Amino acid sequence: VNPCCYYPCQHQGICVRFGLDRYQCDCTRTGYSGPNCTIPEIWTWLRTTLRPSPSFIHFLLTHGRWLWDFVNATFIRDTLMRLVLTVRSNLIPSPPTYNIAHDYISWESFSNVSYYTRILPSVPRDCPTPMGTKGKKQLPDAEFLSRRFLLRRKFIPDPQGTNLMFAFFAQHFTHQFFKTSGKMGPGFTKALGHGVDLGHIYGDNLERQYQLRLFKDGKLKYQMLNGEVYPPSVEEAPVLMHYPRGIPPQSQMAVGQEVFGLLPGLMLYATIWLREHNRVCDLLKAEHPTWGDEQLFQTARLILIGETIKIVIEEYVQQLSGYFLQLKFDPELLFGAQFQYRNRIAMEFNQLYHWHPLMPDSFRVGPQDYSYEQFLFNTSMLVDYGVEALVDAFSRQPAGRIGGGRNIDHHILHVAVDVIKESRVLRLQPFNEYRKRFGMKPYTSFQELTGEKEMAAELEELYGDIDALEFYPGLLLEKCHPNSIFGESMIEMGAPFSLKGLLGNPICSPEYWKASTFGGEVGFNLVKTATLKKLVCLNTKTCPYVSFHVP
Amino acid sequence: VNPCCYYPCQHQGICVRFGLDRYQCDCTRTGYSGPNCTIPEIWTWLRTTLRPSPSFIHFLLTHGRWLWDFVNATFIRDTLMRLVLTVRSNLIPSPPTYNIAHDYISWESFSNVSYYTRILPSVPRDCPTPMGTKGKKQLPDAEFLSRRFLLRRKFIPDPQGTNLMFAFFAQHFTHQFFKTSGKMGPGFTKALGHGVDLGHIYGDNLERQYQLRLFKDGKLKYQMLNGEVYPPSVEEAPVLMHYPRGIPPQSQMAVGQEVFGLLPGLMLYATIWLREHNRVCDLLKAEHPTWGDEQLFQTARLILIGETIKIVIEEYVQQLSGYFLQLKFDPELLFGAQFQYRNRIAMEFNQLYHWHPLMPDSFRVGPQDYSYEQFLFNTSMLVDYGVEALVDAFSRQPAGRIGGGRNIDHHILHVAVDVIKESRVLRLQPFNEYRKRFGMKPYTSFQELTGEKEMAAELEELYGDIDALEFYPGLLLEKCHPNSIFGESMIEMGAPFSLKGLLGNPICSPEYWKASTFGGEVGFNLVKTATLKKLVCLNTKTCPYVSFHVP
Ligand code: HEM
Ligand code: HEM
Ligand SMILES: CCCCCCCCO[C@@H]1O[C@H](CO)[C@@H](O)[C@H](O)[C@H]1O
Ligand SMILES: CCCCCCCCO[C@@H]1O[C@H](CO)[C@@H](O)[C@H](O)[C@H]1O
Ligand SMILES: CCCCCCCCO[C@@H]1O[C@H](CO)[C@@H](O)[C@H](O)[C@H]1O
Ligand SMILES: CCCOc1ccc(CC(=O)O)cc1Cl
Ligand SMILES: CCCOc1ccc(CC(=O)O)cc1Cl
Repeated sequence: VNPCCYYPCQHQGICVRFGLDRYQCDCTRTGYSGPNCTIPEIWTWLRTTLRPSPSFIHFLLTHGRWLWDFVNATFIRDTLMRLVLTVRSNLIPSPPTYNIAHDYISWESFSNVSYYTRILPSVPRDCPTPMGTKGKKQLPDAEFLSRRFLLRRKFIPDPQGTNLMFAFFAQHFTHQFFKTSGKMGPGFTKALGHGVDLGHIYGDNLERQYQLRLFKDGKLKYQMLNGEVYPPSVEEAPVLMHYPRGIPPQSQMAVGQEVFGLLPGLMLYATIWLREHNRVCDLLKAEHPTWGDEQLFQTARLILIGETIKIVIEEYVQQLSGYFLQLKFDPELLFGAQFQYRNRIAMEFNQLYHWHPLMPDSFRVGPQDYSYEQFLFNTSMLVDYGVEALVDAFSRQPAGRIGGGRNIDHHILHVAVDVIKESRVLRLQPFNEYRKRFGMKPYTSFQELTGEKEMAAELEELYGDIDALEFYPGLLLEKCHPNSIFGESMIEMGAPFSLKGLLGNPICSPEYWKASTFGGEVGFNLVKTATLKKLVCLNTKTCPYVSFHVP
Repeated sequence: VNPCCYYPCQHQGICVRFGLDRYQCDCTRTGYSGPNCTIPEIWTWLRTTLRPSPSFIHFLLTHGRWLWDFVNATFIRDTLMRLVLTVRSNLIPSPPTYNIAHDYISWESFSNVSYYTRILPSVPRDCPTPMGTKGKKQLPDAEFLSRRFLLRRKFIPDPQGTNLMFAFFAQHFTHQFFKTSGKMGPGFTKALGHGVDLGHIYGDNLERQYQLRLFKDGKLKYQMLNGEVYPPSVEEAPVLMHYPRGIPPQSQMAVGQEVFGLLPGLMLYATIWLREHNRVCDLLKAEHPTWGDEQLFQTARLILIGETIKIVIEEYVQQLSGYFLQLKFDPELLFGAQFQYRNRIAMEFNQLYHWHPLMPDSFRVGPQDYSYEQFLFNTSMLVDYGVEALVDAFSRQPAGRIGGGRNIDHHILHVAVDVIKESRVLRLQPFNEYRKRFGMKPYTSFQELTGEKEMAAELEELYGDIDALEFYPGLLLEKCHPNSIFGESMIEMGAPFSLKGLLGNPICSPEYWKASTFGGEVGFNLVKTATLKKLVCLNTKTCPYVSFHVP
């Protein structure tokens, strides 16, 4: 059999086929040597034996508030943040490596941004089993697997107090870089840009952008409804939007991310950010009476890109992490480091971010309780209630726990089933192999994975070997940290993808991170002091309860 | 008047318009402060008062051969190459900054690779004069300027011994990253890739590449003639090639760069590299019998990119510099440095690279002497003589001196005329402003620029002021170093663009610079030991005199 099917090469070593049946591991710069890159160098050895486990660090970071407050007020905050940023980031290859067509480095893979990249090469097509060498010749029925371990029975709230405001931000935010192409197939994205470029607000292509712009004062087109500002209709902004046949254009809003009409939650943020852009335009014009529409537009976009990163690191991730350490967004922390300011979305990162357990059984707005059939394509909810009302509602309703299993509402369970099926098409390597790729020891049994016995026994019977457990199912079934939203894998595997994506942005480079880039001191401060509360309230008639945490 | 027309900000400070008539300079990280970034910080002052002049370092590098022979044999060689690589590179913005549409940082300028980038922004369209503030309301007639100062009268050979083998290499090589879009206009390129991607061999788009590929053994299509290997015909590889109307497809050669059929010298190199790609494929298959066509092709491509960068630094640039220091291509030299492995072609680099003075009065091949009329669209010379014969001839014929003036053959003088006109459309800033941006003191007069008085006087009368002198004319009229091919500006401005262009390629990054990237140790050595002599002679029946220097 093909030797690489055994994943012989350890610690990021590269398996290459030589001759008709041999293989070799390129252990270059892995910190190890030997046939499979297992013989540790002196510093490699010290580092791995002195490194406390993920569980222990997580414990340190969620205990001793008093000590953390003291630390957050010192330069240590800067030391630890830079540490998190660099260590977390070094786990992501930059420039990118493989894609769905090349399980090896190639010029096509480096230049062709229509491909998602991947961290581990696919499971070779000629391996004994679908997962490589372990498990059964046939994987568990995707739908049965989902109905048995992911379907929600009783709604489980997130112990960390995460609300729907956070849940919709996450969806809205990620859909600017997760845009799998239906015509091209799995492993392909339309989200060229591969990151926080705000394409979900300005469009992922120029012509779409243009149809969305006013071309006056650098602003975005809009319409007034009830004396409030909302994205324009597809009639004033002839842009492709995905709405069910039978809905008139005069009821379809145009936003840049064609799929946003599918949820009031998504169109809410589309509205909020649109209002913020035009607001920033007004501020720039006061400072620069000589500027034209283009410069105003471009500069506001850079500012909004900055605000988003600021808000994602300091509030979004802060809420997710649960850390007592006050995370900080400051590009300077990396100026003395070796870091590439480029980013490429990975298919694994896409899989990992399918956080459907967050959605509730129904959507409570005031005393009214809306069902999925009343929420999904409602093109009038947003305008009926307005921004303040929905923000207050979503900020008050608790979202579901992500990890732990059995927590995805039946209405959207089909999404999980399809993620599992796509994983097999993409031939994603086993969960334990990804565990290793991110610094963890593989699980030695299902009972070790879940913190229990019943599910474990049933998973063991279906998969046959813990080494056959798949990527996505692994993330969602792994036991959660104490009172956390998900397990360690989600953190240890997602932190690297996230942070590299936030800081590996051109505006974070020494060349771009200057006040001139944002129109001056005033534009720069909008980025440096951006807040979820200001994003909403500086754009609404009244200020509601706004937060990523339930009250 | 627009205050920025005075180019008030120094040392890379960014001029920004504020209010109705004010301006401010963003001196962030320039090493200076004050309204125009002219008040140095203590260290900035030490560094600039200790830095010897460009003419001095040039001197130290072109003297004391004895001394350099020991240096090149020790780690000092590396220490210096790194020093050159980093200091030269830091003068090039990365990520890129402005483009023909935006004289300011923008997401569109960063994401849109159809635009050439630019180092200095354009002269604001609302300035008193075309160059900003100095000179006459109208610039000298491009053709007049060309006839008077760039037209050849008597062939001036390159004192450094450069031959036509070098000239044609330079043309072949650069036309892979210099491909101005006729349909889109100046400031636009079709050579996405922006660097050494070998698109002039494989094509600048996938479909062209697919039409050029054999899809067997990862090889490129070809045809046999006189028992020799040449590029296929357009009838066998249906690709758009620019040939005079009337030449049927059966008689065209398909190569990657549509414009190459227009010169035997160009198609010569197209032939050599084609034979090299297919040769490398053979070596690869021997090593990896289990590989398919895709991986053989891709890996072969990466190896050629490496060879190209290798030969360009160690032989090409060595020839140009005339340094006693032996330049070295070793990506590891920057592994400890802060370097961005990306590159974006600048319009200035395009202009600067117009080295038409290199071309002779005619092309001698054996006892025969061909004229431009016989050379330019000759569709049989390459095959009539074959690779070896032409290489021998081109390696023996001297090329013209680039700098000094009056040395462009009348047959191609029109390129220079249009180059100057494009410059005014691109609104390139004055030569002196570029001298500064690249670390040199501006010229205080035309007599200082030229090393004489005759041309200096005529130039002064035409331009009126030294500060009105345009980019390209400045480069070609500047007094040349002793027995050099061109002036110091050509080096001080070209070096940063070149070196950044060579090392700012993903294959030179830690993630790619591994043996596995090139199919193993064998592939990695083809790159590490690449040579002009080997590039020719390992793909020809006999080995002729091959070199960038005349015998
Ligand atoms: C009303 C609740 C939601 C519904 C109805 C929904 C529906 C969908 C659907 C239909 C797809 C494509 C499915 C397919 O092709 O089979 C999808 C993809 C996805 N969803 Fe959701 N989703 C919801 C909430 C969320 C949330 C809260 C997140 C968390 C960030 C999320 C993240 C994703 C991601 C990352 C993808 C894949 C992106 C891509 O490749 O284009 N979804 N969702
Ligand atoms: C018989 C010899 C040559 C001929 C007939 C020739 C002809 C041309 C022509 C017709 C153009 C485009 C002119 C226009 O649009 O007005 C051009 C552009 C150019 N040539 Fe040459 N050339 C020759 C040799 C060279 C050499 C030796 C070099 C040095 C590397 C060179 C570098 C360039 C560059 C950099 C451009 C601009 C590229 C672009 O923007 O696409 N040329 N040449
Ligand atoms: C001074 C401290 C010494 C600690 C001893 C560590 C020894 C590491 O030993 C290594 O373990 C790997 C996994 O079992 C093997 O694959 C390697 O071949 C082996 O050398
Ligand atoms: C208490 C101080 C905490 C500093 C934060 C360290 C940054 C997080 O570091 C992470 O630790 C994990 C556990 O060992 C590793 O598996 C990850 O690869 C590493 O990036
Ligand atoms: C003998 C030691 C040689 C060291 C090589 C230095 C690399 C060349 O360095 C160059 O020097 C010029 C003159 O000061 C500067 O104007 C350029 O910006 C700089 O890149
Ligand atoms: C996809 C979700 C991203 O989640 C995270 C990103 C970063 C950190 C902080 C760290 O430990 O480095 C924590 C979490 Cl949970
Ligand atoms: C214009 C073409 C490029 O020319 C050069 C590039 C690099 C170097 C070496 C150095 O940095 O000094 C010298 C020359 Cl002439």
